[PDB]
Amino acid sequence: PTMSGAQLRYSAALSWACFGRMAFKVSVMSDGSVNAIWPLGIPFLKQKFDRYG
Amino acid sequence: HPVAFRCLDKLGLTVQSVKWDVGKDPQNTQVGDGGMSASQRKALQQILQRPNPTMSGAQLRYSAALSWACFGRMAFKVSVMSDGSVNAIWPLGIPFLKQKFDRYGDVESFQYGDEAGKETIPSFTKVEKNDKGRPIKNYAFMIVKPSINGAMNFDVQ
Amino acid sequence: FFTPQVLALEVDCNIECASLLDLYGQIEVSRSTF
Amino acid sequence: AAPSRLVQPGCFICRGVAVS
Amino acid sequence: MNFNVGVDFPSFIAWDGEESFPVKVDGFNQFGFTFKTIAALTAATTFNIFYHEPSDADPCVPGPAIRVPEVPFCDTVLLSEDGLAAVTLPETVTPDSFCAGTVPCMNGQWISIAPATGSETNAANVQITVTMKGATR
Amino acid sequence: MNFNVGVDFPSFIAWDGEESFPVKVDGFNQFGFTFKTIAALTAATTFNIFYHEPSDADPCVPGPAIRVPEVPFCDTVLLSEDGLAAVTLPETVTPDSFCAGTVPCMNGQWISIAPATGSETNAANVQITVTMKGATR
Amino acid sequence: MYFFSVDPRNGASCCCESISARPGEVNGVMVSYAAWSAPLRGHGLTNKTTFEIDGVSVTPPKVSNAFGRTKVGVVFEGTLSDLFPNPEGEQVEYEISELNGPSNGVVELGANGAFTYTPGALFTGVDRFWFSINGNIGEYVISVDPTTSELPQPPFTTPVYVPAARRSVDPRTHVLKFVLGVSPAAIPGDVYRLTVRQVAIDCDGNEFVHISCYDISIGSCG
Amino acid sequence: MYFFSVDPRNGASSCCCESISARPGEVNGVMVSYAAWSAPLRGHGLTNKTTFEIDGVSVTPPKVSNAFGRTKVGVVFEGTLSDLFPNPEGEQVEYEISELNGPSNGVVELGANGAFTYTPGALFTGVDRFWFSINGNIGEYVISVDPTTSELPQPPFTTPVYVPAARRSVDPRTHVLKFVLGVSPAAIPGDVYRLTVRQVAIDCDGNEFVHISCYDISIGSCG
Amino acid sequence: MVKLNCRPLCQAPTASRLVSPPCFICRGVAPSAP
Amino acid sequence: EANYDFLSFMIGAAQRSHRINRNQALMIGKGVNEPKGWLTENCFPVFQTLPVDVNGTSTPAFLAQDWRRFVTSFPAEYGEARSVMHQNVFGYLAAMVDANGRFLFGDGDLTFTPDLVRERIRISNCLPDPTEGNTKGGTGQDAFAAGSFVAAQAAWKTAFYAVEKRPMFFEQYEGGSSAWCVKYQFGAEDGGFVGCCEHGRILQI
Amino acid sequence: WKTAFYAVEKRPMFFEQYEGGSSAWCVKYQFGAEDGGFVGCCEHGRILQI
Repeated sequence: PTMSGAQLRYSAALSWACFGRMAFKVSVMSDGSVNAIWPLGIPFLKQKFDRYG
Repeated sequence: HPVAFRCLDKLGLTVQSVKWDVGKDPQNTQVGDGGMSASQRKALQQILQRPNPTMSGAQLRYSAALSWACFGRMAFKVSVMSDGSVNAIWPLGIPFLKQKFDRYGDVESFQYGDEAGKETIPSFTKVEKNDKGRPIKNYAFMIVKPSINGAMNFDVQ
Repeated sequence: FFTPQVLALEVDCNIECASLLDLYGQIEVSRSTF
Repeated sequence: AAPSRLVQPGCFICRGVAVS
Repeated sequence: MNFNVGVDFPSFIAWDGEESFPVKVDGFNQFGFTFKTIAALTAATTFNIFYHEPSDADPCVPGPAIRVPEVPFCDTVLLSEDGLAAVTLPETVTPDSFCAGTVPCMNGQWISIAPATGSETNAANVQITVTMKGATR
Repeated sequence: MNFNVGVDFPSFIAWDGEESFPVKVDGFNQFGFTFKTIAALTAATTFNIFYHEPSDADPCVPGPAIRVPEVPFCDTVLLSEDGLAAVTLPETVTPDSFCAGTVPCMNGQWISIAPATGSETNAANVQITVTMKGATR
Repeated sequence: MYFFSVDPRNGASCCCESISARPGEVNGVMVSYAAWSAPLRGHGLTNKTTFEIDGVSVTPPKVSNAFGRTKVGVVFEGTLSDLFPNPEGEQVEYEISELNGPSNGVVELGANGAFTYTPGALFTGVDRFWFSINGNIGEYVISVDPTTSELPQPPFTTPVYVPAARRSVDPRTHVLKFVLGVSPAAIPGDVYRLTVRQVAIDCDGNEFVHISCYDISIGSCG
Repeated sequence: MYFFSVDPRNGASSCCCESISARPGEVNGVMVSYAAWSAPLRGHGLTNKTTFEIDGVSVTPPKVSNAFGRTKVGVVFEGTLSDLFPNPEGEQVEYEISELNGPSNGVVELGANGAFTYTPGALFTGVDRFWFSINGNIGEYVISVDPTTSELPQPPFTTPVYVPAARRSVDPRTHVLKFVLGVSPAAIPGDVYRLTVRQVAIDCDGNEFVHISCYDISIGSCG
Repeated sequence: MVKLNCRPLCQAPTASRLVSPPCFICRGVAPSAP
Repeated sequence: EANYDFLSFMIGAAQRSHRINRNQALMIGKGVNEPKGWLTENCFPVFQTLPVDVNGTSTPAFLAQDWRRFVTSFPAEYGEARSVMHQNVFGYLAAMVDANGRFLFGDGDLTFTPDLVRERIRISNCLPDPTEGNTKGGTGQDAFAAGSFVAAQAAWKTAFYAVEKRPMFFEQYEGGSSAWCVKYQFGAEDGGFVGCCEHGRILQI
Repeated sequence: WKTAFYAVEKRPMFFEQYEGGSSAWCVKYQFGAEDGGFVGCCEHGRILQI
């Protein structure tokens, strides 16, 4: 809510243009039925790697 | 400014030229149609062509596009009577429009006025909904233009 | 241990004076020194 | 304007009999 | 039907007109003064506010008397030229009228009031006591 | 954050060890005493309670000293001999410790405390004070 | 505020520098040890400075100082005539310099070498006031005790002094700061000498000592 | 409005104390800028712990003496003016009550031979002064009107040159001291007094930096 | 920063008179005598 | 905290303080820093009544006969004009008595309450009243301080104009307000002047 | 008067036979009510005296 697919596409491509990255988040209920999508602020996103690759 | 005002009124004029209507959407996979009553859709057709008195839909389109171009924002006001049937639509002055956020992630109400005007119009998020979901009391829109680093509503224009 | 029943009255007694601003001629103006 | 008086007619009654 | 308001807001004497008294405010969290005169005053009287600290010899007896600093909120324009909080009982106070006041920030364990220099002969005609609020322990 | 509690439960002096002071309880509707000792006592100390009336001449100065009677409270046994109120600060009450008594039903408009006869020797070490509860102006 | 750039000891009228002083002032002094400490690359300076004051012209004081004692709240009275032994026979115009009066009480100077000192309400500590007999200035110190036992006896501050702990040294720019106060009993024309021993440190924890001197001249009105 | 930039105590840049010219009666203001001295001493600026002292190096003691009276509210007060001019030689006494320095909350009429009457204004209590001029020599006659209850205290017989009780100020943002200097109408032209000022700054932790300076006030008539 | 707050214990009454216009006199009666 | 909402009390106690101040200014405002009021400018043609000889004393007075000549003498060519006065004055006229003892208005009703808007009187009890509040005026002697003000009359829609430029506004004064204390700032801009000295009138003693 | 003086109502009267103290030869009743009032702000009222 408070965001349509047009705004999501805009934010995704903009972050893809400035940083070359795209991040998102899903809220799949229990059975592959995805409930909501959120675009993720790429500047202040930190990630942790596994041991292999 | 000469050139700035010229480009703005051109942009407002052209957008004001299009003609509205409610219609069946192409990507209608929802066989459980959201045309809740088919009368609110008629009234919505009424309101899109005849908004709040002393204002037409054309002037609404002009003010919306003009404000969207100037500030990157669009706000409005509805008067849904009791059954999802919208009564009237009002544009809101963005420069002196303030909003308050919830604890989790979003805006809940809009304050319009400093001292006497204190109508804390609820957002569409939290409002008395019908059994199907359609609201019953007033709310606002706060259409926003995206920007970098997310902050859907907390970001800079 | 005893909580008083907070009644919902608020006394005042503070006359303003009286209105006398509607007799005069009213003219809305612009930037000062008209 | 200078303060002007407001002399009004007094007790005017009679025209034919003077008092003693 | 009046209550034993003594417990739950007790009170003690802070200035009996002849000598001061340190009052413990540790067991409570909020407090204030209630000035009261016994005879017509002659000039504006000023009292100094002091806070104590538990003495090293015994933690149940106040040590030396330090002076509480002054805290302005926003509206303060006088600042009392010293940065040291003080009260000033104004002239023309008939001796059937009390006046209330307190410091915005306590510090230490005790509080004391004493007449400032110059107005030490008029303070003999006033009474200052302190009442606290709910007890923390 | 401490509140200015001088208004809304003010406090006044009633016995500074040398003189009683009638306190007006008309403008308020509840009141109580808060005893406090300054030094170790010698024996049990007994105090009388007095209530005053508006004087015949001046209507807000206290009149004579009338002693308020005492009433039982559904389980009384002692029943002070001459049906008259009295408070007895028990022996072996240390300093930095306060009690609180209160006459159950009020009469008059000025209340006062005085050291009972035969007990005014070690009565100079106590200091009774009063605190009211709620203005009714 | 004074400022001295010290010589870095590179082999490249008097030796000690000149500092003017006025009776009563309390000024500040800066020294820039950068020239001497920067080549000695280490951990900069260390707060191990030591001062020493000597007098090369004293003109011993005519009037002697004095000390008293009293309990808190209790008024203190004393004499002011047995402190000025006069060689000749003349009159004595006692005076309490208003600029150097007490700080927590008031003094009622009588007509003839007598005074009474009423301390401020609820005050326990030390207090000083600088009298002046026939122009000769001397301090009188009074200690108000908190009625229990006593307070120690203050050290009768010297004509020129450096406070106990108000010095600071910045190891990032090699500058030492301190305070130089001149008693109101200083005598114009006198000259003192302040020797400063500043210690640096190497990267391992050894010392580099450095010594300088300064000549203070007590001059009136600037 | 005088303005002095005090010496910065840096060992660098006739009488030492500066000069100040004043005319009897006037009340002026003076500014002092301690910026050159207290700005390098990085602290909390100045403090309102200044002290002033007025000493006279030339007085020429006055000829006429002053006088103090007592009276209540509304009651007329009478007094003479002949026992206030001790004349070593014989001369006439041209009594005069200057219109400029007359009473403030009352009214007086000068008699022909050392007489005057101070009828105070109705419903007024306090202290009121007025300056007489006996044969060019100037003095003051101070009267206090009591509200008929008990009595009033004694006023301090204002000095020739004075600094008001509490009108000083200081702005720690620009390191400037402001104070008032008032001269009595009885000051004799040609004399000179000395004013000393003790200004104390403060470091970051609450210690003190003292500073003393002096000013020569020469009371000169006609500017 | 202590800010005092004072109330009076015994309020006093406040009397006042109620002067009313007098009976008419008129500025000279016509039939009259010197 | 402090359950009683204080902010709403202050904004309410600011428009109120203005409302009485603007009314007070347009009447007796003195030149600089306040609009020149029509009471202090003194352009209105002012009429003063004559005294009456109470047993040869000539005290100032004001009788019902004066009030009629003051309202009817207005030239009807200026238009319809209203009269403003203090409520004690209107009570003063209501209590007149003739030599025989009867009342002149409402000849026996215990009260005189006429239609005011049918008589154009517009009582507003902050104009100066000649009764010194009350307890003065209407005497045999020792009252009625001569030279006072009683009432006015004018074609107010053209005899005095009110100027409004930018009325009251409230705003959080960003700057000087920190994360723990707010500083509000309110303001308004208005003024007034007289229109035509030759349209009003003033009655005096 | 609607805002010059106030009257407070809590409970009307009651009546009940006092059991303790009423033997089979005597009998004693017992009653009482509870009410009160105050004055709001005496700036809305006048008094005409002589």
